[PDB]
Amino acid sequence: PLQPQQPFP
Amino acid sequence: EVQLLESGGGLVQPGGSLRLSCAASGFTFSTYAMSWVRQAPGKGLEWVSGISGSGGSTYYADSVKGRFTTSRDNSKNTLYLQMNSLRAEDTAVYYCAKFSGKDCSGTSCRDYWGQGTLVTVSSASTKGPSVFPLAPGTAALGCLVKDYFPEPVTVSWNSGALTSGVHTFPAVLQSSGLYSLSSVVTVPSSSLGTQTYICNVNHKPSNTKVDKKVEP
Amino acid sequence: QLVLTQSPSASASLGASVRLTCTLSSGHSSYVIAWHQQQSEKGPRYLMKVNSDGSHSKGDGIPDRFSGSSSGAERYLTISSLQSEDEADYYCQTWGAGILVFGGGTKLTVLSQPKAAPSVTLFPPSSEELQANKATLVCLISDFYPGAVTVAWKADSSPVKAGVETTTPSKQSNNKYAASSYLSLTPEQWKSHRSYSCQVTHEGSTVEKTVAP
Repeated sequence: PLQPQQPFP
Repeated sequence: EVQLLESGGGLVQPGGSLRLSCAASGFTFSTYAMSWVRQAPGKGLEWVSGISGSGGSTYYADSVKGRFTTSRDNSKNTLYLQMNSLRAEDTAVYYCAKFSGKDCSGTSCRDYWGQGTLVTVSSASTKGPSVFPLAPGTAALGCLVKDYFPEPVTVSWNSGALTSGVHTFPAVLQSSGLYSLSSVVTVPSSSLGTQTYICNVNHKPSNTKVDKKVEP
Repeated sequence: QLVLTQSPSASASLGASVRLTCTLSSGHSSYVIAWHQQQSEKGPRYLMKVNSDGSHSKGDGIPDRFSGSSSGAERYLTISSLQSEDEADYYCQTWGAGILVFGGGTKLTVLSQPKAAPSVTLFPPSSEELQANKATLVCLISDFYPGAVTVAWKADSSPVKAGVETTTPSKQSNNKYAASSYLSLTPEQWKSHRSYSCQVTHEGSTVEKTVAP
């Protein structure tokens, strides 16, 4: 769970 | 608006290497993470790699990890995909893309795609096509683009002056493994004696560029 | 396991509505997805994003008849007053920490567009090809619907199977189908017959064109 703001920080 | 323009696709032997480029414009490139995506013939979209805005962090699908490397130049505003140890199953159209995720607001949350470039990994060598004219109140004339490998070929007529009534057909893949296609344009019969018709054929994998005049 | 589940195919009538479904795997019901459209033999086009509260973020020039919606772990794309151009593969796409994930895509078929008979053009071998000691007959077939066709070649009046290669029909930019059939001959076979014919059968009707040495 918990989708990040951006996949590739 | 945003434009992503790829180049560098082509034919490579198994075990060989190739680098793809994606020239970006219309936004501050260095602000956004960039991705590569691919699509094998007749299959769905497959994620390949991502790279952070600064270039400090890279991410790869397990199927390419250790063979493909992504980098970027934030002054040329260009994204790269360096392929080594290529395999037959890496054959695909490769797309650069900008996925905005969330945290953005309006149109800044849009995603964008490059136009794609075909990468073919094969032990077969390139062969350029032979171009033959298809002669002659309306008349159909054309160009047969015979026996080439791999895709693609581009065909224009009179260097882009003639587009109306032009139809370039999808290629047949013969049992020999070579492609052929044809392009046809319908023109007034009265023009045959006065207007010259030339099909311009380009097969970049073989450095073939042919301008074939089609006469009655 | 972050997975997107899409049915492989869907269909609806021209002018009607369709809703495509994207399912997020358990534990990811809060995730944002995006819809991308890919017409056959083109590159993808971003449509919009869909989070839990529905919402959008439409790409430039995406019509109002495209909308999205959300309910639980499922994400929807609804297309109203379907047009022929809406025939395409629709991929949902999402992301997690350090990865992108794509669904398998849903190919949408828009049924009951107008039936159309094929236009046929048959070209003989060019003199240049014959001087290269080869010969190809080119039968070009376009503007037909639906995309099922049968091509039969005749040398004089006898059927000919050997040396025939035909493409699978594919829908062109006029939303009708096109195909081509190639008959490879030696120059001597070409010169030894009075004529060759390309016979195209579509919806029980047969169009024939003939060329001669």
